[PDB]
Amino acid sequence: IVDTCSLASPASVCRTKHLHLRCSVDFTRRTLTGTAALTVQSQEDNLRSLVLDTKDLTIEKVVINGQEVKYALGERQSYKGSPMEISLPIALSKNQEIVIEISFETSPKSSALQWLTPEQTSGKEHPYLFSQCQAIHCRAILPCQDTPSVKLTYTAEVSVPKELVALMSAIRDGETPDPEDPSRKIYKFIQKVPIPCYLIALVVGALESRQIGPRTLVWSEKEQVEKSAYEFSETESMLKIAEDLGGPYVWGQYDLLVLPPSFPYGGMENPCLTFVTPTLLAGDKSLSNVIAHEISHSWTGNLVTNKTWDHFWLNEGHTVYLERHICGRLFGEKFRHFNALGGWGELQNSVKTFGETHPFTKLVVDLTDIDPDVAYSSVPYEKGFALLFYLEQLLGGPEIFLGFLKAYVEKFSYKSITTDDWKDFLYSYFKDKVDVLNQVDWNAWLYSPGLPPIKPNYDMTLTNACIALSQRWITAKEDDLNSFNATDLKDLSSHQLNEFLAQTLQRAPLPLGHIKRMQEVYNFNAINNSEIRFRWLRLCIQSKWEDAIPLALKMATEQGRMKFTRPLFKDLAAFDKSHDQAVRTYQEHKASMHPVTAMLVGKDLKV
Ligand SMILES: O=C(CCCCCCC(=O)Nc1ccccc1)NO
Ligand SMILES: [Yb+3]
Ligand SMILES: [Zn+2]
Repeated sequence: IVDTCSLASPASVCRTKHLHLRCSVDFTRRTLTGTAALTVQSQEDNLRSLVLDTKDLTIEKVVINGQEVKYALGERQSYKGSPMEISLPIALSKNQEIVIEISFETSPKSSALQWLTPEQTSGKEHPYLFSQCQAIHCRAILPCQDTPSVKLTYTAEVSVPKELVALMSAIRDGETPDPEDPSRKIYKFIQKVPIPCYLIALVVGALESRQIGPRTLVWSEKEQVEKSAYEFSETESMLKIAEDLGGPYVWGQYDLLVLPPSFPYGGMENPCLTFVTPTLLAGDKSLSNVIAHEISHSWTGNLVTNKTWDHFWLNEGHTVYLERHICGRLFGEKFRHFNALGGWGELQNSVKTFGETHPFTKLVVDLTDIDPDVAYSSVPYEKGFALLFYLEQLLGGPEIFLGFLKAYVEKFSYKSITTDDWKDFLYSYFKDKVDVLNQVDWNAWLYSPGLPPIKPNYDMTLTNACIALSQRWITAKEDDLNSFNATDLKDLSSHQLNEFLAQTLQRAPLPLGHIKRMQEVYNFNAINNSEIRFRWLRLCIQSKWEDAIPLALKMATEQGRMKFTRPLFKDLAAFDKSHDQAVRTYQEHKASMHPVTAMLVGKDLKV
């Protein structure tokens, strides 16, 4: 097994056991500067050198046993960064540990980091910094074996301007004034559970907290605290359900941090401190499945981890499966099936977008010479989910398959694993149903592009109204438009309204007159729920409604969740009326965008 996204020595040569990070966040220079002390364990006899990943890091020196040592940085390999070879001063025997202290500074263009000016924040007085290391951005913060095949504990001391707060994916372990600079405070952290380095995270800004459960604080700027506390109030109930499904929660606290709007993902499962988009702040808790997802990664991802990124689906697909059980326990089995079926629709979309023979539609993907951020899609989520839901149905239902899931989490806790590890364990657990498992077309599900070979069975109860209303609109002629009215929506939940629009969007464009009628009778322009507004605006732009141009440009730029920003820019570029403005808008905003989002939007727009 080779990690084709990492240039570091593999785990078979040496393993990092601990990181102690001492750093200072310099907002004037947009640099993090300090020392990364790696405790490294040789796995070989006579070990005399090793290699770490880095990306846009300036290295000042490397210290082992109190003396500077030789090191060299290799040529940059695009998104992978530059390998750093370190010459050890004394050859190591197998299992010997040493500490390697590297003094480094980050680049302002670090792909792991977004540096925000005061104007870019809610409070407008103070700047803000946040990280996003998954998949392979930790190397752009500090030198490391930047591979999920290696798990380490960490401690950290972070010096920041004294008016600001630092938080990490770790337990808070104190704060004191910085003795080197009384304008600063050092915040300390400890992560005692071994983690892959993609789970290292840092935020610095003017943060406040509010308790919302026995093991949960919400953190955000002051302006968002009250709304966030309400929106995420189900979090303890979800954690309790998740513990029933997965076993004990091992991480101590489960805090939430609500980022500024350019955070690129819905959420990120950083241990102890899940990061979430403010786009979840719908006002009615309706987008709480994202919280259930991130919670679920406390087991599937954070405890049992993909050994390399080719096996991402292990992390995401199992998380989606647990996510959907939490939501089904809370809101009912009919809702689990509704969400499940919605997920298949998203998979349909992704397969159509890439093409049915595209490599990135395989469940296990080969990332040789592929930047994960470019290949990122709904495929691992939803083809993964569909496999597990198909297995659930084959093997005797949800209670049975949940016994497997708990057993799997137990078996592989604290480890990093491959698809074949998972498959082997599935066969071991279900050894009395091997004949059933042998009906599965493993090669097609795991290794073939396109839609899966079999579609699961779904309860249609909550979906039927959505499909019926979509079909009414699609089949309407001009003389049927008058028949639509606001009462059509009266028995539909926000989730159903979303699914009505996703179903309709799958047949877009519709006639411009239909779309104008839809606004006249349903007033979708008034809905601030981000998922609904996203699909509505896509529907309007694809249907060539010029009045939607400013609305779509506004949503694309006022937040930066890539789920929303990328397809809105792409749709606006594809509409001749908005094309030039879309490209100008991107060009104007690009320097102030998150670095990954900026990259991908530029690729999408061919800029
Ligand atoms: O699932 C999420 C949202 C995505 C968070 C970022 C994932 C980045 C990543 O690991 N990308 C990737 C990995 C493998 C293959 C392709 C992309 N939160 O839990
Ligand atoms: Yb030896
Ligand atoms: Zn996830």
